[PDB]
Order: sequence, then C-alpha cells, then structure tokens
Amino acid sequence: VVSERISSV
Amino acid sequence: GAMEMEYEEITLERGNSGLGFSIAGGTDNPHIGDDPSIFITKIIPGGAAAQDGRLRVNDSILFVNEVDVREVTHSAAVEALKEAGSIVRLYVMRRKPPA
Repeated sequence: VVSERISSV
Repeated sequence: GAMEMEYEEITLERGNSGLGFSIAGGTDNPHIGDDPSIFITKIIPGGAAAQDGRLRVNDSILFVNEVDVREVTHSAAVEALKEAGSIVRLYVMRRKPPA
C-alpha cells in the first residue's frame, strides 16, 4: 500500500 | 481504557525453502505511510514456522536474537535471520480474550 517491497524471511 | 496485553517467546531452526513467512518494517523504508515498528503480512501453506514452530500473521515482532529491532532498516531485521547460522530466537505481541 503506496510504499511496501515485502519479499523477506 | 480498562483492557491490557499478553507477550510470547518462540525458538526456530534456519529453513531449506527460507523459514516459511515474509517481513514488512523500516526507519527510512514505509508499509502504510511512514512506519517506526516491524509487522507480519505474508505466510507460506507448506513451510517450517506455519507447521513445526507456531507463528500466525496477527502475532507482530518487537525483539529478534534477544536484540533491539524496535528502531532499525528492512536489510538490518533480515541480517538477524540470515547471519545467526542454524538457530534464530523471536519475541511477539498479542491482546487478552473474555473466556
């Protein structure tokens, strides 16, 4: 939402 | 008002697919519109933390390793999970039920 990325452990 | 909270300490072994979850948090990088604390949004159906450990999307992390993740960047909360070598120790925050 507006500014995220997410793809982590 | 009159409603208080209850805290849980869990111990995990480092996974073959990459644990079985993903983490949203930052000091310079946002989630909703300029965030201070690190929160859960992605869970895998056949991982190590969903079947063997006992972590849900609604549990949210304050401390990792017994180390201070309350004021850090996205890469600085992943380097506590990739650098520990074989053993990773997580601290979570949840609200109290009526029955």
